[PDB]
Amino acid sequence: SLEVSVGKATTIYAINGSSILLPCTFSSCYGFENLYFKWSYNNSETSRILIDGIVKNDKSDPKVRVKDDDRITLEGSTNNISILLSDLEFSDTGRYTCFVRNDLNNSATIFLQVVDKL
Amino acid sequence: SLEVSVGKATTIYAINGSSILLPCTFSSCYGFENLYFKWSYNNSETSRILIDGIVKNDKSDPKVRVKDDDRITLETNNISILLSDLEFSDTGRYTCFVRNNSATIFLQVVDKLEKVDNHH
Repeated sequence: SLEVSVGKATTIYAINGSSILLPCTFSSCYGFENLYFKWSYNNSETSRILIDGIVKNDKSDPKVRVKDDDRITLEGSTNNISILLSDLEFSDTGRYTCFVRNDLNNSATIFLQVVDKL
Repeated sequence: SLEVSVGKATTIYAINGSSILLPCTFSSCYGFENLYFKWSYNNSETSRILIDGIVKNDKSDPKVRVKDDDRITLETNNISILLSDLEFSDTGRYTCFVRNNSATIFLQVVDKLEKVDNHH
């Protein structure tokens, strides 16, 4: 089997007020334990946590524990931890980091540029 | 043995006259040899295979076989090509396939103002 992909980092442009999906799927040929992940947000000034979560196993799916932005929604059918950020605002521009945990310490980065409707 | 990806498709906005890196990476959990890869360019006016070659294995750098113009070169085994001195004509769909799926990059060449309206 093979897993060809674009990489861990991509840039994405989205219209203010719309919804945007920040993608992250992960793969292990190992098979695994409980598997921890989290979405953080960064800019020049500060950084906040968006959601954290767990996949009980490859046979189950990614489920969320912590949620600090009600606009975040995690849904996807490679297990996929992509999230859908709704009700976009201009201050949502920044870097969205998705970190994963069975050592393991792999992260995916999404640079999100919010633009106006013209 | 944990790999993360932001998908098999992305869009890339690139600056005219600048240089862009078109990313493709592949993972496997078996050792592989003679893994053949190709890059194809698809445009409204034309379709063409950019470059191809093989990664002999995880040991070595990839060996390019079919070469494209002067202006595509090659860089967790990494197949990403670098496109230098972009021109608007380079806009199109760049697809990287690894023969035994593929990653698709939709490259839009643009230009940027120095600033926004009236800076300090």
